[PDB]
Amino acid sequence: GSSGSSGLKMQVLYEFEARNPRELTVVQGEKLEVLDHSKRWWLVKNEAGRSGYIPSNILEPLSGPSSG
Repeated sequence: GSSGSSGLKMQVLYEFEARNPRELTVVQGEKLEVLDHSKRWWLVKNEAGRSGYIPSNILEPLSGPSSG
């Protein structure tokens, strides 16, 4: 893991709580990186290095000054 390939990044619109070893707890207003956005549930990771499943419903397209 190092500054390289630029995949996809998303933020948390609503805080969610995990209830399994596969899911990860996330808060609102947080910046996370997407890994697997294929299945109904998307997989993200945190700074700590932990990756868990989360509902894409709480994921928004981190807007930016990028032209368009």
